[PDB]
Amino acid sequence: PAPSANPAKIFIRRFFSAGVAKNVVSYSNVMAAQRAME
Amino acid sequence: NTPLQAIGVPVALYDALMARAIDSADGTPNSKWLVTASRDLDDGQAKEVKEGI
Repeated sequence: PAPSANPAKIFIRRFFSAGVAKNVVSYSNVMAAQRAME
Repeated sequence: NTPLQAIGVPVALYDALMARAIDSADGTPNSKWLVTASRDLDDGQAKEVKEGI
């Protein structure tokens, strides 16, 4: 149980960085989702 | 969150076209037979042509 060791560590080494609180969706996507409601 | 949010344009299109419709209904002559005379026709007998037609 709880191996904790997943192969998803490829991205935190460089492609991402720890402790930054990145947003989950691009601002362009939010505005696209907004205008798609009218 | 209302359908009225996404219907502003076509209703504006609708009323604009109906405005065109009601406008051109009254304003376009409903007459036919645009008859025109020649340039020597003696008004006094040209009117006889009109009453004849």
